Amino acid sequence: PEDFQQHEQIRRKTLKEKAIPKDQRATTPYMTKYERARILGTRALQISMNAPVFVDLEGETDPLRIAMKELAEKKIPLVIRRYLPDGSFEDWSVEELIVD
Amino acid sequence: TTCQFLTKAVLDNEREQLDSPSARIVVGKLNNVGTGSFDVLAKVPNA
Amino acid sequence: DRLLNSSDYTQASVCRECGSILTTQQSVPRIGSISTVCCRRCSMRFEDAKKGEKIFIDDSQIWEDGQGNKFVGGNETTTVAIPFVLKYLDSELSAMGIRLRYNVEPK
Amino acid sequence: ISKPVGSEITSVDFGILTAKIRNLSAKQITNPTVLDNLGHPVSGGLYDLALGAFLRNLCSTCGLDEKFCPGHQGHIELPVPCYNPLFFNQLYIYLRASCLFCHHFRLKSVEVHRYACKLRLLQYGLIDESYKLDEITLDISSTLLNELKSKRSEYVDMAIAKALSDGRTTERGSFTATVNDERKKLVHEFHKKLLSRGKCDNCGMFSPKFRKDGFTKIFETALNEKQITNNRVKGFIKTGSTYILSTEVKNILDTVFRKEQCVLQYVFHSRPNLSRKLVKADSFFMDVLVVPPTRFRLPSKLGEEVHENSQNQLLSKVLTTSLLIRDLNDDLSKLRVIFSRLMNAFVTIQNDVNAFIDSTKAQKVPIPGVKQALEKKEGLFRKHMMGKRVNYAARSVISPDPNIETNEIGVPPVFAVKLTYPEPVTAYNIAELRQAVINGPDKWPGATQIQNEDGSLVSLIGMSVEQRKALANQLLTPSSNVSTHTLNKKVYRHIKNRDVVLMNRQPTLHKASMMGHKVRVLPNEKTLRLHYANTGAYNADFDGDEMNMHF
Amino acid sequence: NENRETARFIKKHKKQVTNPIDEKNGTSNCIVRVPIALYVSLAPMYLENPLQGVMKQHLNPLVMKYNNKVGGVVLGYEGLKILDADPLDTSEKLIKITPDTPFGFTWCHVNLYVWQPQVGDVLEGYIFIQSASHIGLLIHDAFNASIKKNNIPVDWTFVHNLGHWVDSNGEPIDGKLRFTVRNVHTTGRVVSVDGTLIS
Amino acid sequence: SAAMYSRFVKSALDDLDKNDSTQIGIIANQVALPSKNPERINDKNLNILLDILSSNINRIESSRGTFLIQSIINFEKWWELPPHTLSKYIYFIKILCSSIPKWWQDVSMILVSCFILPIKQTVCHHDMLKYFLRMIPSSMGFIDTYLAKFFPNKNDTRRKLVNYTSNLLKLRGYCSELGFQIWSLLIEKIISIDVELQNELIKELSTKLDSILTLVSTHVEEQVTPESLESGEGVGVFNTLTTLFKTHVLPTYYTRSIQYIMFHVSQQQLELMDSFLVTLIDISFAVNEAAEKKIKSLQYLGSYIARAKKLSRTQIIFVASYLTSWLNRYVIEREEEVDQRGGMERFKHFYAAFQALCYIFCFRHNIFRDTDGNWECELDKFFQRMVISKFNPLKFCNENVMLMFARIAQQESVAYCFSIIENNNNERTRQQFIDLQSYFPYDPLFLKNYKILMKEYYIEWS
Amino acid sequence: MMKGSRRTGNNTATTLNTPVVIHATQLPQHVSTDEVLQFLESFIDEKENTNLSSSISQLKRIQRDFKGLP
Amino acid sequence: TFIRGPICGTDNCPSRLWRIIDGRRTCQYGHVMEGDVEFNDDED
Amino acid sequence: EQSHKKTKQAVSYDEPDEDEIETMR
Amino acid sequence: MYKTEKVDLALNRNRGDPITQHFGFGNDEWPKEWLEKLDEDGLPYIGTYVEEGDPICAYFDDTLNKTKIKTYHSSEPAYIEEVNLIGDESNKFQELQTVSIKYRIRRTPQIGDKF
Repeated sequence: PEDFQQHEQIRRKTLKEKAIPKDQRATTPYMTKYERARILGTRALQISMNAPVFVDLEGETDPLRIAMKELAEKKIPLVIRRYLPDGSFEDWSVEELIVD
Repeated sequence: TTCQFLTKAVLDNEREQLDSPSARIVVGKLNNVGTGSFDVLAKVPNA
Repeated sequence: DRLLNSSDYTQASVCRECGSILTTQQSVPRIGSISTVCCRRCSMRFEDAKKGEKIFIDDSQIWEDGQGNKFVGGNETTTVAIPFVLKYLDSELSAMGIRLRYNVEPK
Repeated sequence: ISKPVGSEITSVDFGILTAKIRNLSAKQITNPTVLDNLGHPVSGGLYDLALGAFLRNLCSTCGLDEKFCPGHQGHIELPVPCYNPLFFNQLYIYLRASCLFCHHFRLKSVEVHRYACKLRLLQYGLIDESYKLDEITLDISSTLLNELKSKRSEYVDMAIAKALSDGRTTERGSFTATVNDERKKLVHEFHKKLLSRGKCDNCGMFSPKFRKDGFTKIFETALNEKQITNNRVKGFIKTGSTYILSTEVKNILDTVFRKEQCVLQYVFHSRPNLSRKLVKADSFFMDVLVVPPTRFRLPSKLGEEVHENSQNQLLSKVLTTSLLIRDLNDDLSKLRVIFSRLMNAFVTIQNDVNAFIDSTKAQKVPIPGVKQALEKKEGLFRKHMMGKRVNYAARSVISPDPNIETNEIGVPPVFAVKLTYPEPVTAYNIAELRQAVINGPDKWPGATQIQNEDGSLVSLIGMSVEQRKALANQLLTPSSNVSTHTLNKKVYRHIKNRDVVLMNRQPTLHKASMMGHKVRVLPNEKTLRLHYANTGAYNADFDGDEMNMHF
Repeated sequence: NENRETARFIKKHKKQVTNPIDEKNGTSNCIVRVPIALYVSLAPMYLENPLQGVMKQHLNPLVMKYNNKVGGVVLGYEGLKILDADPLDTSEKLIKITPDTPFGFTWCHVNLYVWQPQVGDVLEGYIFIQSASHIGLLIHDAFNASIKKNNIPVDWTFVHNLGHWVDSNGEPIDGKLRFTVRNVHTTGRVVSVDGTLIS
Repeated sequence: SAAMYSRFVKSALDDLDKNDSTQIGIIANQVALPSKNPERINDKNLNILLDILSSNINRIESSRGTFLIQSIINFEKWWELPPHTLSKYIYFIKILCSSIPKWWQDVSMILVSCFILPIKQTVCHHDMLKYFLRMIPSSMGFIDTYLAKFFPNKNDTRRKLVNYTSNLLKLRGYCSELGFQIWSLLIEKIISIDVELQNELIKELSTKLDSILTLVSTHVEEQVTPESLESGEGVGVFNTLTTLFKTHVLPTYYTRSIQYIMFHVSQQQLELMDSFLVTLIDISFAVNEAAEKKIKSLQYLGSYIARAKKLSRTQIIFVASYLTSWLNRYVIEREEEVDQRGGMERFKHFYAAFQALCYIFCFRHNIFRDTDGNWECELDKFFQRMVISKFNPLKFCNENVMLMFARIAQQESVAYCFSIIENNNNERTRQQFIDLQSYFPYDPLFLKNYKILMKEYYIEWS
Repeated sequence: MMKGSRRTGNNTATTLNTPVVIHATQLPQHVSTDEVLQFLESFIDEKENTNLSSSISQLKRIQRDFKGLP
Repeated sequence: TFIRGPICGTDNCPSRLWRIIDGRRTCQYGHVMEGDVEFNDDED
Repeated sequence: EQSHKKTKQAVSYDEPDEDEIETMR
Repeated sequence: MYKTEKVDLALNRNRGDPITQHFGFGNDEWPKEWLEKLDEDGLPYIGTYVEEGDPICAYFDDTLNKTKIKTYHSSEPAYIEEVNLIGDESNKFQELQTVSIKYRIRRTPQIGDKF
């Protein structure tokens, strides 16, 4: 009924009160060794499950090193959600971050 | 002294929040120190 | 990968209503039909068919055990990924009369 | 990982089981003797087949085999409740603060309301407003008590709705470390005051003292002639240290918990209680044990002989007494001698289940109860949860080598033909997986078994060079199920020159004692083989040290 | 203590919307649209094409089947819209990858045209066969109801020639026939409908 | 007897009213004996026990009355009964599974499973299974799963297979609405047999295929026919093999003797010979593919033309017309990008195409001969450029077919590249790039039995 | 025993096959007659710009349902 | 060295048993079906 | 002493063997 | 590394349990190719290369009626240097039930052996 809907609209109002908007983001512009070791992790676990690839892979069977080839050329469709400890967050992309 | 700390937690009727890593591993949730302190979200390009 | 994914790595079934583990059960079907997971303390048995005018069961809640009792309700279980030792921990604490009400939240 | 899990667990709520185990488990147990003749488990006793399948039977509840049933619980009907040996520290104190005549606490109903109404505030994230309740203090009439607590309770209704309209709290309350500090200090002082007092002070109608022992007997002390004079001029207008039957404590406590619901509503709840599940007396007494599934209770062996289980020996004496506390009931039903054993039965039946849970509270070395397998470095909670043993790991003696990389570990071929890794087949790695599956589990760049789409495994150990080549050409053949169009075939390859492996010296103090290496398989060798320059980080010398190579 | 626990037993088996006896043909109307919200996966092979990737995995194995959560038989859908996990509408919506797997879960609203029979409905289907045991029907070319003997008016007999029916008209009767609906079944993979021919 | 045994079962029929179920497991056991178990029921009482239940129906739907229905399902050998009993037991199942549409879950398990038995044995099963598919149109979904389970194992006998593959194509012949899960079920399980002989080249899995793939080629000729290909279901047959070709049978590395089916289908009409080859270009020249398929499809294309007896003599031309068009669409871009910092493995797509173009000319060259003896777009200027181009494609193609080229172009006067193949003295990811260039998909069949059919559609090494 | 263990090959009721939870968000609204036509006539052309083509004719058994010759 | 028991499933083989390293047992055609842990247990 | 400790790392003490355990017991 | 190992069958009896299990083969089955490693009366030919898995004695009991064997249980393959047949003290007609066997495990200087 709507006791799901009254249970749903509270969450999407809660989930909208925690996204810090893009003109007001206040964390680092860097990829702080923990995004980088996990973005390369999860993307390598997508190419092993037939994700669409967007680079001239050059006989590189190793599924981890394929993601590095797309990391240094910025073809990754990921978005990092960084939880500030009250529950608020800043959905950084992978383009707008700056690698080490 | 495990069940020493249980009786004063049972009678607290306490919602454990599962965020300290000695508690978070017991339920098997991803450890939130480092690579579990953020979540990775995928952007599907087309509609 | 060293305390879940290679120690036990089980996908148990957890009732979302009561939030327990050991009160679930994969049911016994009529052999034409297909078995499914059901919660016991969320369901009340078919002898309690007590009746806006009537509460006739739509048969999508009736499920029968390995004996022949029939129960109504007790669905909305799902599959979570606990370590298996957690299932052992409940029964060691259920013997102390103490339950663990797992708030399995994404509903 | 081809089977993704959906729902997850976020937060574990504790709680006490009710007398509604009857709804979940209709497998109550009467028979103490289980292993009958011809090697069978009895139906109705402790090894019932409704508590999971046991020795290649069907489960009477699941209907599945030995290893597909989760297991089932059961309840043992005690004739009377018996108080739970965990919670005896928090009912003996609540018995000593009690009076059987006023059925309130010995402290005054404005002193008791004063502490409880602070504890309503301290289940919200506010401590400043908690010490402002002592700013309202103004042969005392009923007009000063209909009106004082009318103002205190007004202030808390002001303060919460102030804070809840603010962001200082939520509906589900705020609970931080310092608020937890300010909550235990009151309760440890609340249980300091109510434990010692002269009389009930609604009146002169008070009760005499109580007295315990090692979690078995409760002794209601008799009265001195100082106080016979009091109750006969106020309550109307044998010897000491008598035994009390346990079910009269249940008549004491439940008449307290419905008189003082409200103060004990906040003692036993630290989050703000939403669903107002009321504090009752089944939180402290036990009408029923639960019975764990048969899978959790299996025998051990010595030599060749499979010996007696340890749980059931504790749970036999409780159930043999359950008949003998019931068989003896019919003799007193037939109208002395028989009181002295029925009352001996109630003392031992509490000491029965006290032996069942905590072995330090009952009569060379006794049997470990369920707490005793949980409290040390040995036991469960520190050993099988913090310290889990793993799959896919090896250890050896180490050896030096300068001729490899410093970030490498030289691996024997014994280890290179054992440790597998799932490689999902795709359009690019099919060529290094054909030459995997053509080799098989004896030629080093090979594979031990392949996983189909459905979840089934296909071994590769027994086959020959033709059938593997037949099957090494069928990897990118999709199958005609609707569920498994995505799940490609995981080949389990051997570890190769490009995988990464962990190393672990056993006294692991600093984090550089468990690092990550790359794998270089060396033929014609027998030990793990490491570079010299990575002995600075372990301080392991190459003369008899073991390094656990996790993968 | 037998009021406060009956608030979740009757209220759940109080099935929400009935079937109106509309259209002035006597027949009751059972085709009905309900908006819902799912919670589905999305495989990494469909991670460029999230439209097809939800239709093919969770919706296409659900059409023309019963569903125990809506109460009807799913006939179709239109309006599969992935809820974005970014509370910014836009075309580049984002979903959340799970930690332990590369599979992402997300919410989706859709409008399922369920077919909803209950007792007390008025239904008509083409007579499939008939014997002195039942009369098998084809409700809307695909659904089968079967009024058995002990709910038929017992005036009406059966002549055998595999034979044909004897009513008070005495006719081997054609397809189109009205009846009233007994307990709809849920048991097998085939959805059995059951009814009565009492008037 | 018949005046006594007919009311005999009325006792156990009325034993549901007494709610004891006493003589149930005497009657229902007695019918559940097999054919050898000598106290089983005869044909006379079988006419007796059936007709009591066909008119007294409401009183079997019980938890104890369920058992005797199962014994009717477990009644074996009913397809051999006398026709006064056969048509009485065929009629019973139509009124058992129609009063209760829950038994068609249960009965049809037997009906699919009996399809091991031959075609003149099993005329009556599909007579009923067509009638209940016509009854319940939402009953395809679980007979979908039954056909997957009861396909025979590979190491069963041939009579269990080629009768079954005929007792399965019989189903599609009256129900094309299933269609796709038929060809997917066979072709996936043909490769289960088919690939297990190229590793061996004992005779067991030889003739298992020459009975199946003979029968499939004959059963498809009944559908690749102008009574169907222009107005019937031959479009539904060809377009379900084409989307079965490029999904299943192309990513099988090294499978002999299955691509002859698409060879045998796409050879009957000029519509199909010019739909498949304009389809196989669409794979082999798009950017939407991983490069390892674009190698194989052109490799599949090159040994297609010169190993096909039945094409038109202008269908040969347009393939090579386009295949020379692409190599001269290639000239502007990547023929001065050679000498940059890279490798010759960048152009894997190029050399495999020029290999496949040389295999056209090797065994089809006199078709290219015009009236005078000139060539299509001057092949002593097209090839004679790419002989001496800046790739040396004489070196990077296959050694065998380039040896065939100069040992034909010597005796044909199109190229003179034997000097340059000799000019490879000191200069001469590779091992799996040999293996595609030697994979000619249309080698002759070693199996002695099916080439008798293909002695008419195929050019040999001669 | 085998038949309890070949349930694991027959069932396959995964999370790729079924959604986790379906909740009705609003109460069901009884549609009219002509829009059931106007839905189903436009529902069929969905994946018709593989498998699902045994079910396409099941979807094209929905095609005949109101205007063919029953 | 073989010790006899019931036949195997999978609709492949009736094969007999032999042991694997220290916690389970297989057959010669590899098929192992559940219910085999030797009742693995302690000492003293 | 580094043999059985090398079969299992159990180089602790059962008792405290220290002065600080007096108020601890 | 020499290594000995008692084998006794009088450890599962009373003082006066009648003699049940005997060394040597029996009947009622085929002893399955054990005469590669074993001699006629439940003993090995001394000097025989054993590994794990190989039988080392064939004790035949009489309650179960079965030619049972026991396994050399270690990871390093060995040989046999001696097999004694230990006498008995009680009387002069009770059969042999106690057999000691002296193994041998050669140990070359492998990589890691400390000098």
